[PDB]
Amino acid sequence: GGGSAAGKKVVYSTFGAQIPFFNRIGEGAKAQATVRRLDFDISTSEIDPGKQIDSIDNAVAQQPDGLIVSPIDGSALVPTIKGAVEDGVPVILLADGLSEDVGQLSFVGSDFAEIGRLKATYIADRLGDGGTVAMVNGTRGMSFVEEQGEAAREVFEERGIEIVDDVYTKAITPDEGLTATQNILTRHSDVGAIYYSGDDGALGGIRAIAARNIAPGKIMVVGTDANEGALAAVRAGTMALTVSQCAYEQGGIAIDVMADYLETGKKPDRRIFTPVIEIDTETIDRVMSGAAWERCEN
Repeated sequence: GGGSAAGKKVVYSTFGAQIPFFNRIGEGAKAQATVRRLDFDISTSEIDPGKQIDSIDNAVAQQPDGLIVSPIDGSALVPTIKGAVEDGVPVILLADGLSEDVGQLSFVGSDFAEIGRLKATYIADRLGDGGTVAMVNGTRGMSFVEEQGEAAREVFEERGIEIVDDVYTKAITPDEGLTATQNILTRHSDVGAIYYSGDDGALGGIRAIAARNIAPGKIMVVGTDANEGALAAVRAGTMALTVSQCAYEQGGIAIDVMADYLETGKKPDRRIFTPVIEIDTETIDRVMSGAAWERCEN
């Protein structure tokens, strides 16, 4: 060979200075970029599609050897990222994808269908004999929501678990979770489990359950993100399961993919599913002191 990634200029275009998940991806990418000896910048735009587009358009005009993008919106960004590709910049999509294939080198990020099956299986293994489930989904049509949800419905079918309410909400927020859950419980107060697209939804659900004076853990609540409130709820027994999408590892993997391509010219797999880790009341402390957890979140 004799090729090298050392010195190559790569840029990561992300958004949301305040969002913990993207902050953590930036950190894992930064750390690995140092290891691979890249000239590496992160550009972080305002939470707005138009702003991310200028930021990308702009990075493309500095002729980087590679571009990594976590896209704020999967369809509005298509023309721009397609533009970067046709301009010969290898592009990796990171954590979230686009609405159509634009010739990216790869899409690195979680398998949202796998997240759904893990959650649904957890509930299926644990539910009493006539036990039933409700689903509190986030925004209708969002890939994160829909892909995990269809995977979960398939598990519930296959395991014989009746879904008594299957609702979509405005977004994944505690307030949205709380309202949806309180309505569900007025209609189906004996539900055995409630699936939430995301943790903040679930954190709202937990408050709804408690307001009804239902005992903690009598209804199994499952979410995704492994955020700090979720980890505490799982530890306390008020939530049963959450799932980490391993933001820190995602960032490292994207850098490794790009640096290996810049070094060898060999094309990577165009879809690279990144590790996810389930955290439940029984396993959380063991899991979290392990090496896989440290690679996953640092």
